[PDB]
Amino acid sequence: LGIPRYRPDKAETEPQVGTAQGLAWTPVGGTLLTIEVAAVPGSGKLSLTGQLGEVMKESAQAALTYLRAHTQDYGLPEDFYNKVDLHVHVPDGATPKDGPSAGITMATAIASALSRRPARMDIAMTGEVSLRGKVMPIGGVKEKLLAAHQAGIHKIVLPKDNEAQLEELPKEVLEGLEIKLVEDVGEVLEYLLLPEPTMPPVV
Amino acid sequence: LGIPRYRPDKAETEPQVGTAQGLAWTPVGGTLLTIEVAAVPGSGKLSLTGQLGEVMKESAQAALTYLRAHTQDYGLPEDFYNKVDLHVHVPDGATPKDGPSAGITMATAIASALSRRPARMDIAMTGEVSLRGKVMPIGGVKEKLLAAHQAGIHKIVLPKDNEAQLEELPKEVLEGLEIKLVEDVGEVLEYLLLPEPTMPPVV
Ligand SMILES: *[B]([O])([O])[C]([C]C1=[C][C]=[C][C]=[C]1)[N]C(=O)[C]([C]C1=[C][C]=[C][C]=[C]1)[N]C(=O)C1=[C]N=[C][C]=N1
Ligand SMILES: *[B]([O])([O])[C]([C]C1=[C][C]=[C][C]=[C]1)[N]C(=O)[C]([C]C1=[C][C]=[C][C]=[C]1)[N]C(=O)C1=[C]N=[C][C]=N1
Repeated sequence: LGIPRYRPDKAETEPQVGTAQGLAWTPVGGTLLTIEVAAVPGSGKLSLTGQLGEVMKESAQAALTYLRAHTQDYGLPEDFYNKVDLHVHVPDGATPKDGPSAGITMATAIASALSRRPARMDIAMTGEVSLRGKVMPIGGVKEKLLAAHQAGIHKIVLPKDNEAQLEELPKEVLEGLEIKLVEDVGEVLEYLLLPEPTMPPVV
Repeated sequence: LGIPRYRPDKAETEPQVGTAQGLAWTPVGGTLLTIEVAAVPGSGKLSLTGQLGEVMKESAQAALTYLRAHTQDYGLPEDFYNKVDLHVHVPDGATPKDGPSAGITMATAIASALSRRPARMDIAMTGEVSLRGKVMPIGGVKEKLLAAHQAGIHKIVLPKDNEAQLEELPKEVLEGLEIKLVEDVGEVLEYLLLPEPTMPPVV
């Protein structure tokens, strides 16, 4: 056949600070999308790069407002709204992405970047977040969970209103996975972030 | 035949502050391109001229956010987000350019311009950058390495994941070149930037 012309996507292992593992629906199956966030000193801004649509940008702003409202439940700095520039980048560039099922993935990445606590990278997430912190049901559960099982991820966070859709999965992938059902984003942040900080916090 | 129609590409020799050599792909063939960055006193702005597309404009901001995050690894001034203005120019002005494959070139040019250390100009380079330093593979490798050989450049910097496309090259070209394979951009910045700045610092 010749030179191998595709690279199979594969799970990461160690916990990263500022990074979270999301799941995406494409018309040729599901894929793993990785969301990464940096928090540098600045004046309070929000760059959103990676060819993102408008629904995804609005979901990132909703996640940031939820974290601005609860700045001492998670150990965030006291005034990051005024001293810290945030940059959300979803690689790769030159591939357009859209949709809101990425709300809790961006919430996890942003809260990991602001308070220097790593995020576990062997748990794939999906779900839509609101401004009170409610996790709302999403679409395309079957393809996303299939492609997460193909790539060696064995733990999922998923909205609680999607357990009706866990009957159309194949039995082989449903025995492989450990589904956690949530209905509130504080459970997600308590389960994903490692308890102890590593980096120096950005002033 | 008369007056020559097409001026050929030429490689520079001397190290220069603020420039870096990049490769590009056209459907006719490869091309050399040069990135230029100026860092003058100002208030923190980012002009991007030369008919750049959106993906290339986002590559520039991802590279700059990376460098704002690691500001004492490379001897950058500790507050350049407030005090300098950057301007990235890609000659020539009339031809539209697009795509994210030139992130490693822009990161080298920006770090050279900010840290006052000249970058080596006998090394062509290419590669997509992400927000935490990981290089991402690119496409169209043989046209670019072919065009860099017949312009007189015998050192390439290439992503690690593009090692598999090096068997498309002819044998004499591959014996001519000296490929260096990278994963992080710290490796690229150590290989390209000379020590010991040769300009007074912008402050
Ligand atoms: B979610 O709404 O089901 C999800 C949003 C998402 C995924 C990953 C990263 C950021 C956001 N949507 C998708 O999977 C979308 C397609 C879509 C969007 C809205 C409604 C229905 C379907 N995925 C993409 O657009 C995509 C696909 N492949 C690569 C990159 N992006
Ligand atoms: B990269 O995306 O492959 C590369 C980035 C680049 C290189 C050199 C100078 C500026 C930018 N771009 C290209 O190779 C593109 C073609 C392309 C675009 C999108 C995806 C893949 C490839 N070509 C140009 O920008 C170009 C080439 N020659 C003259 C003018 N522009």
